[PDB]
Amino acid sequence: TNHNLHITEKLEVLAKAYSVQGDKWRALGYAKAINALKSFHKPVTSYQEACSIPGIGKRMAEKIIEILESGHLRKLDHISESVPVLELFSNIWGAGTKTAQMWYQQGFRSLEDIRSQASLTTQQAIGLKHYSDFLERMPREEATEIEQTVQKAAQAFNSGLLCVACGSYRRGKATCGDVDVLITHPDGRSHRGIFSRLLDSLRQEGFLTDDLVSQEENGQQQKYLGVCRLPGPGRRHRRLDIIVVPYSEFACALLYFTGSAHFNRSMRALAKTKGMSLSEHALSTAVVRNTHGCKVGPGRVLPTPTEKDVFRLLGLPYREPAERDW
DNA sequence: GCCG
DNA sequence: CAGTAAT
DNA sequence: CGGCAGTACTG
Ligand code: NA
Ligand code: NA
Repeated sequence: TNHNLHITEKLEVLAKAYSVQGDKWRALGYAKAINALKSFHKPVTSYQEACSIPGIGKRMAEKIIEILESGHLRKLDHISESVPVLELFSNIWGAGTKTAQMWYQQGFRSLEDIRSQASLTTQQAIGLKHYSDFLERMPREEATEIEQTVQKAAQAFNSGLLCVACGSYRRGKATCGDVDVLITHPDGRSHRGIFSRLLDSLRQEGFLTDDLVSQEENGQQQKYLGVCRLPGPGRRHRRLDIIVVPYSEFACALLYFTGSAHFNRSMRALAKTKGMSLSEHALSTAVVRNTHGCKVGPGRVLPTPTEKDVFRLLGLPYREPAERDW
């Protein structure tokens, strides 16, 4: 339970404003502080108490107190009038802050402006077509039906294929923004050439309705991001994201694709403090980095049969997927 | 924005 | 490459 | 000061 809703609600506004205007790192700082506040055991009632909490510094503390005393936040009143419009545009799949700001500068103010006048990438046109659907979450039960549709199609041409739904699904969420399907084969080799077979099968049953990201030219495709819809009435278009990985990469892929994103970043951050590196492919040791924290030497891949291995190798207690929201 |  | 995306 | 995660498409 959030014991500081009146605080975080207002900070969240300012946070999203920074995010759509492209101030990525300031927005990150806000997101951490906000999460810290959602998690504190009590109402925060003083400046000194606010500073005591990890993720909250003096600058955030001052804003917390201002809200606590005056019920308003001055910084809110002076947010650029463009921000609601920037948020509107940035919620088009395939458009980010740079495109949203360009569209705004060009005079566009509504999705109707975008449809009739804006230059749209192929992805952004699909995003616009499914604008509402892409902002909806589906019941986790529908995610199950989607995973089963992909699994049945995959296993139909290779029974050995393992398919698992990840992301918010695997973390136990009641609703899911998309379906993340990880596919591998416990024999190191068979997982090659399968995107082409899988996709053509899912198209032939009319399941896939649009492709957003799908490099099908050379058989080195690693991901599919697209759109599907189950049969029958009352069905919405749902985002479907599929990755196919070598078996030896299964645990790191499972871990990455399960998330959350913040959980991933925090775990990878920790790995870097230990001169290690964690990606969707592997956990590596003895990685060489320069003074800016940038990789200049590859390191060594560590064997990680299971998720518990990754945790173990990082000196971390295991955390079940449901406990990985942050 | 936070923090080492 | 810059932009956007995946978690 | 300056890092804030590590990856994969698009065009
Ligand atoms: Na977007
Ligand atoms: Na997801």
